[PDB]
Amino acid sequence: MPDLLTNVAENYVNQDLFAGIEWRIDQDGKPIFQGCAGVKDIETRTFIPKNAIYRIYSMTKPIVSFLAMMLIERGVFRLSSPIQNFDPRFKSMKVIDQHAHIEPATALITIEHLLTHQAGFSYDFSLGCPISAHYRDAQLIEDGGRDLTDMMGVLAELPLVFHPGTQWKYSISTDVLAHIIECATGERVDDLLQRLIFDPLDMQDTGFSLPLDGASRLMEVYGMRSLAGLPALKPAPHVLVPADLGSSHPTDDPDFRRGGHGLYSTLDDYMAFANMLLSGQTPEGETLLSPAVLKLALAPRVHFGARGMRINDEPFAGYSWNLLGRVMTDVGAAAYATHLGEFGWSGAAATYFWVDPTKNMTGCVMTQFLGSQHPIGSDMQAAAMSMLG
Amino acid sequence: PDLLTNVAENYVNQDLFAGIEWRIDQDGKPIFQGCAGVKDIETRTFIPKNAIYRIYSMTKPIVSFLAMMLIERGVFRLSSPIQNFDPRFKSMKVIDQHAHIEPATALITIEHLLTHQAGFSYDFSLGCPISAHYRDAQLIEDGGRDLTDMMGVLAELPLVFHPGTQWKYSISTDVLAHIIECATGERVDDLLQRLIFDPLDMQDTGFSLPLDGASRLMEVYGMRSLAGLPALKPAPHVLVPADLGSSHPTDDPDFRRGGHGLYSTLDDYMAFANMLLSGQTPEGETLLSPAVLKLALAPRVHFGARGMRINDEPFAGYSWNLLGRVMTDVGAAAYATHLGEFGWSGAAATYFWVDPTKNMTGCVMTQFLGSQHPIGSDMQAAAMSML
Ligand SMILES: C[C@H](C(=O)O)c1cccc(C(=O)c2ccccc2)c1
Ligand SMILES: C[C@H](C(=O)O)c1cccc(C(=O)c2ccccc2)c1
Repeated sequence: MPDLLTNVAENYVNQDLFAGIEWRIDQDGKPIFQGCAGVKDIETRTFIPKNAIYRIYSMTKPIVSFLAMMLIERGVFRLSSPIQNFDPRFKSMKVIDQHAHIEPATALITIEHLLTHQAGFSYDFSLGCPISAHYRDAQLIEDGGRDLTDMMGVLAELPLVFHPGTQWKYSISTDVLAHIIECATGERVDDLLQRLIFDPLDMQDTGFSLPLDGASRLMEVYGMRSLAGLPALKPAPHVLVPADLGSSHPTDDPDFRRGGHGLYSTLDDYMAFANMLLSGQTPEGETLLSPAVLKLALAPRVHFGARGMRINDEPFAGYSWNLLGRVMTDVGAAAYATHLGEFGWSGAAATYFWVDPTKNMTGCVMTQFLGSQHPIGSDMQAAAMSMLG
Repeated sequence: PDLLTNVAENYVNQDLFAGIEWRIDQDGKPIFQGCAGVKDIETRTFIPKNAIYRIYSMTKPIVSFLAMMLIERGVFRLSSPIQNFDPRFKSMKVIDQHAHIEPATALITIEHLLTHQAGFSYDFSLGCPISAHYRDAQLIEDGGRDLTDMMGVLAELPLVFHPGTQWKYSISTDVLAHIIECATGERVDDLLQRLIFDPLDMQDTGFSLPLDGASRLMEVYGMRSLAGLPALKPAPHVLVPADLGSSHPTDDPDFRRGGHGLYSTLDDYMAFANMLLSGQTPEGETLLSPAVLKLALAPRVHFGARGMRINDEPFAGYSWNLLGRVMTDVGAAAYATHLGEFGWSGAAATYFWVDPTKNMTGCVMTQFLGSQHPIGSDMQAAAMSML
């Protein structure tokens, strides 16, 4: 019953493992626990500003996935839609394996494959993956200044690493999804996110560029995990040194937009999104997604074998995959406190959130550390679970 | 006793075959030979001198041998993708018995064609997922269509498995004949004439009848029909003349195929069979080197418990080499043979064998489509027993 959340965060700051941390836990749509620890940057020790801004990386994916579900509801496409219907550059895909064998794909990539990371795409930083070296040579993630549409043209020429539908591998497929959304609608994904999600939820600080007053609110990002170079064979030491993002994550590029990363947000903005996922509605009662399609989106859809869900061989114990991210399907296999049906996702800079329908609960932890050797997100979830009976 | 004569005469006396010729050679010279019956039961004309037979799939070892000669001469190789010579065979699809279609994951090669592992089917393959589409396209029925044009129609149809992954007796020897034409810029009938028939003095073998051939052509009997669907049970074995429609013209100067269509004689086919003991003409001219003949005869496709089957009929103890069947287990065989015996047969019940352990060749010529009696194997067994 003590405040384990503050204890976790203060200990991380006091041990020089994270510069600054913010968190909020809501229940029934209202804050029940919240706090902050540390500073905006350790170089000057400026205090965490009001409505501090974070690079949320793959916490972009549940947002872009939710947009796709809205467009499915509105009839733009369906889960079974072949993506080549919208961009013929994804016609005639090939599949490569670890033995240098290449053959034509025997199934078409669908919207559902993109949402479930079963399309056969890879990721630039996937260690040991048969094709990731070719992704890195193409600078798919590193070259943030390249237009989404043009990056997709380069990706489309590369082989998949399995036949669509047959395996699971966490991937660039959410970026493909953002692009296919643009093809299917004739609109830009950032404009669609603004009009259909951010504005109805009053997420005024969320987007692919900083707000006008955003520079002074941007949290510094730390860590040794590097985008420029080969995936490491052992984790870099966990040290608070400012991270060099190269040109991968611009702050003021009006055309920068992605599906798998790239949003800036705030704790308050992301909690508005997370709370919405408990119902599909805005706080006033506008429906962003009907209950039936929200249930379709949250139902466990990819189930895993004995070794479970893994990303670069890191486990997500007891989790299955739904159309928006992870979902807890076996508390008896879980590695940290949770409840059946808890869902959410996380980002490369150690941001983390969850939604727990059994407790009408949402939680989010914001920090900026790339390559963390400490699972701060899960530690904060566990603390909150222990505090909510 | 003359077991060969007893088998043949019994077949004639029981009204099962109209006329039968046979010859067995050892060391290039006849040791057994005979005939029984007539050219046609309607007029009871005797089997003529140098009687002519439609040899159907005994065309395949000849066209396969030609392909081996062209391999030896560097025209192509076993691993050559056929799409290099005819791009209509680029981007093949594969269909299955559950209506699923997907792109082929391997290219069809020359070796696939020679081994019936390319994924092609045959018009009369009962139960085969794609054979209905072959029949709708009249691939075998339409004998007047030029080989090149028939191949264009075939190339648009899906395979029934991915190239290299299974065995199914098929139209692939016709594809091989066509790819030979593409690779050489010559016609397959002209190549066969120059490279095989003329050196072996096979003056009566070809895709059309000789000028004096009409009176020598044996009548063909049987109820197995090319027209309709493959039958669910065999038609009665009765001596009624067969209607070939337009599938097997006698005087079309452009008719040529890889899997069927040759006319030949007993003497001509024995010249070919005897050559396969050495790769040489009787005079000693080399048609195929010993090394490539060995490559062609070595067992290349091995079969599971069900063994080699064509429309579910077994070839017990046989494996497949680049020219046809080859005996690989005498203890599995269903009739007398020796290890390494090889050869093939045709739809009108013609049959031949080469037995290297005995320096022996044999051929039985008759004309019956849809036979319910294995006359070829009965005659091989009789000949083996007379040694
Ligand atoms: C999967 C990972 C995440 O969001 O978890 C992700 C997605 C997209 C981009 C990036 C990066 O920019 C990056 C930065 C430093 C090192 C490696 C990658 C990381
Ligand atoms: C497979 C079979 C054979 O040579 O064994 C074959 C190959 C080619 C053509 C034909 C036919 O014309 C035919 C004639 C009557 C009935 C069915 C097919 C038969």
